[PDB]
Amino acid sequence: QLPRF
Amino acid sequence: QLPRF
Amino acid sequence: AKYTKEDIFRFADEQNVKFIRLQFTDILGIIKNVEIPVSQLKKALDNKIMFDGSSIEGFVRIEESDMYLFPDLDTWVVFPWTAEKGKVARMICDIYNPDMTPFAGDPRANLKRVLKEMEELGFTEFNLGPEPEFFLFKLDENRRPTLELNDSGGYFDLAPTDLGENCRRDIVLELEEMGFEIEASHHEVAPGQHEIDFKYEDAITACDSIQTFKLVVKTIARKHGLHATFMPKPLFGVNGSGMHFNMSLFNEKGNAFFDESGELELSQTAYHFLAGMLKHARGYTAVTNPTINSFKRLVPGYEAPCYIAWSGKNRSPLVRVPSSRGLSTRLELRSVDPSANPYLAMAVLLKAGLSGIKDELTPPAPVDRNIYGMNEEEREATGIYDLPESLGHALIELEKNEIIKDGLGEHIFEHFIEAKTIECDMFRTAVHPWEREQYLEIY
Amino acid sequence: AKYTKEDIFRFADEQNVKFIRLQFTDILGIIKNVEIPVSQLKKALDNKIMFDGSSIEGFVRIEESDMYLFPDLDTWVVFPWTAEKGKVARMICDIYNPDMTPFAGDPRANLKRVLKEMEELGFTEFNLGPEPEFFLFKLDENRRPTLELNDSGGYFDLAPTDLGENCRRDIVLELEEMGFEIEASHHEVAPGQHEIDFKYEDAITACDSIQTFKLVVKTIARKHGLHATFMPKPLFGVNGSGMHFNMSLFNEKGNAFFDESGELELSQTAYHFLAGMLKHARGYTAVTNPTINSFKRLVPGYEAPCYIAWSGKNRSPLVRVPSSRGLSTRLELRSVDPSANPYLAMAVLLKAGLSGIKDELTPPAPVDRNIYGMNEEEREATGIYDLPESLGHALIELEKNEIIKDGLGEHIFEHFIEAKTIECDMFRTAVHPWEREQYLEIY
Ligand SMILES: NC(=O)CC[C@H](N)C(=O)O
Ligand SMILES: NC(=O)CC[C@H](N)C(=O)O
Ligand SMILES: [Mg+2]
Ligand SMILES: [Mg+2]
Ligand SMILES: [Mg+2]
Ligand SMILES: [Mg+2]
Repeated sequence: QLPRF
Repeated sequence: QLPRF
Repeated sequence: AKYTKEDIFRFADEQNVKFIRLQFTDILGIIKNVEIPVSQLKKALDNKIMFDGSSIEGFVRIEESDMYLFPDLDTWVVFPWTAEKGKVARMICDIYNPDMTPFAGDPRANLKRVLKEMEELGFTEFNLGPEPEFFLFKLDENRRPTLELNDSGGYFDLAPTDLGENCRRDIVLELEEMGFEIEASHHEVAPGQHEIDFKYEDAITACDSIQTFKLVVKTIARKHGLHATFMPKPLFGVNGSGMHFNMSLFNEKGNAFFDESGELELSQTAYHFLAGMLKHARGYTAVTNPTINSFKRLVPGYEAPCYIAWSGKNRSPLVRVPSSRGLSTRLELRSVDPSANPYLAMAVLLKAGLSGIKDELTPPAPVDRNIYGMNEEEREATGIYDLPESLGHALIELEKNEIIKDGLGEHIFEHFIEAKTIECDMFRTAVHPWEREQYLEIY
Repeated sequence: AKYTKEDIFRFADEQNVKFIRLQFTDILGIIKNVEIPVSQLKKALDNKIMFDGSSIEGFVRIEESDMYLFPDLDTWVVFPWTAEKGKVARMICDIYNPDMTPFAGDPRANLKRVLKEMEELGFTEFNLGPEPEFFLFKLDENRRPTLELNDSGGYFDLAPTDLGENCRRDIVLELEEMGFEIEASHHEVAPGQHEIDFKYEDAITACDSIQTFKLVVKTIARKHGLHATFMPKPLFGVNGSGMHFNMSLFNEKGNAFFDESGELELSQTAYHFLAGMLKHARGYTAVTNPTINSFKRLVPGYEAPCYIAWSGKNRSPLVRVPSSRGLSTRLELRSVDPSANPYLAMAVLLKAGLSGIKDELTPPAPVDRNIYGMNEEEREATGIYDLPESLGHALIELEKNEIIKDGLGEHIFEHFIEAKTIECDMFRTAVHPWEREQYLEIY
């Protein structure tokens, strides 16, 4: 869902 | 127009 | 139908390939692929390969979903840089649901759906010619990109010259060998910036060629100890990189944009397409410029477009009409950058043009008075409007416009909005060295 | 007609060329080019290649303009330094408007127009022989030019000698191999300064040979770890580099400048040409010396011209009449430097000579009394006048003179004036280390 963050 | 200046 | 299954099997046997990269493009534009041995090739041609479709959603994927990998036979290309331990070939694949239905979240399938709508309205094909520009940087000792350009060239200058190097020359030669239709290749305004032009093909073929061109250019630049980047604005105060799209619409008779008896030798279809493209430009600006850095390119003084206007000859217009006519009649959109997903950009542009044709909108009068001369207030009185200045404003404009949502599809629209909002939030809360250089000592 | 389309196709097939550089010259004199694969060669020979004509305007370009790329078949040259992965060939191209009309802003087209005017007046050809001089500098570890000359030679001295090196010998050998008509080659007065002389050809062919010679010399010097520069005055207190032009005018009978029954064995046409050249010298001095550094060469004591006068034998005259007669009768202008654009210089010189012939002006008496002996006031009483001492004064003289404007054309004149005024303003506001060395400690 949120690997970037 | 002015990439030198 | 250029190739059949038997042709593919014969090619695999005769060129001695042992690896096949079944590749596709996700929402964000990153090229992804599943790698299979040649022994599975038959199964690959039976449309029986399963994979995780959620990867198409990018990093915002949540739940694993099984999907098929319908390949395209006409996209069979054998890579030359494969040594002798078996060669590597690729085929762009379509994504299908387990119920034998094309996936709505696949950009290529969405583009095919939009093309089907266009054919339903009465047209035959949508020819596109892109003009991608890229920067070349020197690598470091640890094979990491640096900020030093490969040459201090100029616009159309004979800067790389002969006697070795000339990465551009080497690249176009290998592209010609691989089976690419290259029209021309020259040096761009910025130092270390080069532009290679393509021949005009169909929408899907043009997008596939764009992706393959990016991959091949990056690989060849890495071969010669260079880093090829398609960032819209890698450096400040220097010209950015653009991917101008020259689009033409065809019918049974011929070019639909050409009319010898019309004003500017342009048909009413061309004017309706212009009106549709200009009306929704604020809408699809987010899709055509999907990165934070993209809007750093859209600044005045670097020939990038900044206002919604069209002209035949002007300093950086949003839409430009080339002087060529006949079968070469086309409309050029200059706001697109190499970072954009070709399939999504083509889908939204085709949807806007089709809506303009259906509504028979009248385009605004062309501007040729150097709109940059006046202030924002002095030109807002007329039909001249500003493009969104940040990715957040462009996202808001996307969320407002409905035709672009219809052209993207619900799945793609939702996932694109989620990813771009995450990107904007990540950029907004970061602390950059600019802020420290401006306030650490003063305050 | 030396070559045809079929000849070009046969050459491309037999020499195995995969790249063609369609090249041209901008206003500033920089050689620019568009690079196309051999597969597009047929289209290139159909005069169907489009490109951005605004690049001809140089850095002062504003709006993109589409223009055709009519190539010249007689200029087909295959480069030898191309390895084995396909050879590279070039053809100088003409620039044409989309309405099938030659571009007025192209220096080559302007020279062709001036030659058409000359043919209308009754003459056949304008033969030119240039005498370019260049400096050779040693490269650094990072392949950057240094201030160290390659040899401490002398005028006509056997300085480079045998046993390796002798870059002048290698350059002339490769030029002969490439198909250049080289008359002689020698060492100039300054250390590291060399001159190579050409055979006398037509105006257009001579200018093309000049551009190709510059390119080839630079490439070959870079091959041997040297930097070849055509700057008019790279160093202070040393002789500068010149590009003396020996011009002759021909008619149906033969040489128009030769008359056995005339004074000095010169025809009345030659005297009218001299009068025209001397009358407008203050006008075209800007075109013949277009750089700031150029006027650093035009200083007394280094054999460069400084006064508007002509002689058969004198210390640095503006115009010199060589002793050779018959078909070799010619007038030599010595104020031209290698930095000048050959096409513009030839156009303005031909316009001045043609105006002198039409007006039948009487030239002033030649001076042979060492005009350098007297002061400025003592020689201003006679017809001796000073050349402009700076690029700004030369620009003012251009803006005053009308015949040179007619010979340049409105487009070229305006863009040249704009670029040169920008250059002058950029140089004027700069702070040089000379100023710091002279005032930082004193004041
Ligand atoms: N000369 C040009 O048109 C270059 C335009 C600029 N490189 C861009 O990205 O838009
Ligand atoms: N010996 C000579 O005539 C050289 C002249 C000088 N090099 C010049 O450029 O004018
Ligand atoms: Mg470009
Ligand atoms: Mg363009
Ligand atoms: Mg000399
Ligand atoms: Mg001489």
